[PDB]
Amino acid sequence: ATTYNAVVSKSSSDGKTFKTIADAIASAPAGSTPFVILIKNGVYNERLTITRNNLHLKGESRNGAVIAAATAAGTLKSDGSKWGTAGSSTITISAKDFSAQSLTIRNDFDFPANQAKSDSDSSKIKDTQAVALYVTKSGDRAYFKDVSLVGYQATLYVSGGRSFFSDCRISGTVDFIFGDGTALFNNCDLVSRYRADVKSGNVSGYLTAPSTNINQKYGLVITNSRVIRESDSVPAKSYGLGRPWHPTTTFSDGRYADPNAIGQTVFLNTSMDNHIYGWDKMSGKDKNGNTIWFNPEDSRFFEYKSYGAGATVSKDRRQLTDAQAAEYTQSKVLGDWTPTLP
Ligand SMILES: COC(=O)[C@H]1O[C@H](O[C@@H]2[C@H](O)[C@@H](O)[C@H](O[C@@H]3[C@H](O)[C@@H](O)[C@@H](O[C@@H]4[C@H](O)[C@@H](O)[C@@H](O[C@@H]5[C@H](O)[C@@H](O)[C@@H](O[C@@H]6[C@H](O)[C@@H](O)[C@@H](O)O[C@@H]6C(=O)OC)O[C@@H]5C(=O)O)O[C@@H]4C(=O)O)O[C@@H]3C(=O)O)O[C@@H]2C(=O)O)[C@H](O)[C@@H](O)[C@H]1O
Repeated sequence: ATTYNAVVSKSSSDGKTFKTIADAIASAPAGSTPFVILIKNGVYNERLTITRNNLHLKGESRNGAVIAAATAAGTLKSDGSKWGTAGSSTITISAKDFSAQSLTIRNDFDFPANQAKSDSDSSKIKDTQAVALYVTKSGDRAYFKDVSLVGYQATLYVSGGRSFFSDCRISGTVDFIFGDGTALFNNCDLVSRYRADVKSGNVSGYLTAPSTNINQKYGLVITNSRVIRESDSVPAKSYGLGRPWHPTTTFSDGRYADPNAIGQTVFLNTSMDNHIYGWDKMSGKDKNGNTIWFNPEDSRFFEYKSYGAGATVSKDRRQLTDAQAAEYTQSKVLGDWTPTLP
């Protein structure tokens, strides 16, 4: 028995429906009773911020129900200020017990077109992060099933509590799954995209950039998934599995890269094509303003039973034991939360 509180559609011949997703979400009564919105096929050019608990979106199909907007971190607002990375997100989840099912969420910032612009072009953006989906510090228990997330740099920003991604597609280039959240991915395709602007022999991107606090048990956990190249033009050994993001953070003694953001990315039973070379380092600014490098060997970067041509076992790619792997079950990673759909 499944019923919808609101329906969104492009058609006026459809009937008693909302024309925008934002209107349907806003129509929800104040409170925390479940509110479920059906979104009929179409491309909805909208930016959304979810602040109501227990809100659920269901698209007609992943292929055909699309929420999309184009915003880069370096895109300017009316007051002349930049949106910033967090501010660039197409969808922002700042509530508990959110779910989205059978829909695509895109940031349509045309990264390749931007990079192709002449260096003297004033419209060429340097701050090229363009987030599709952002789960904030206020988000916990966010569930995404049969969802496609589209972007280049910084596609998925997972902060705050626990999120679960199931039967998913996520595409991107540089740090396309990043943040300090507990984010579990099961049976998703992680799609590394072609970079026309990267020279032969240089790195095209990094799947993950975790900023997991050292005291937090789980960061980014990827299980039973596929790490795939977008095309045969994506070179061998062009993508890192992860690099350690130590976010610029305001402390009592200044603003600098967080020393305690010692990120975790763990891959279990995941296929990898040969575009994967292994893990990588990442730079930030220290308390004195100097460049500081954070190394993968000092980070919580692990694999368990990877397979496919990108799945090499060396001293630079630490492996879990069977006993250690058992600590990364859904039950342990998500704790007392069982992700459920309405
Ligand atoms: C607690 O107090 C309150 O109650 C306040 O609440 C409100 O505030 C909001 C918000 O809720 C709050 O969290 C926040 O704060 C600051 C900051 O203002 C904000 O800009 C944001 O920053 C993120 C990130 O945390 C930063 O580290 C930094 O990250 C950059 C870069 O943007 C990011 O993409 C990445 O880039 C790497 C690499 O470094 C780069 O070279 C390139 O290669 O790309 C890489 C990549 O793509 O990786 C993903 O890392 C960079 C870095 O410097 O490390 O900027 C980010 C951004 O711009 O979004 O979050 C900060 C935080 O620490 O929380 O403040 C806001 C606000 O005030 O607007 C109320 O509004 C307020 O009044 C209070 O009441």
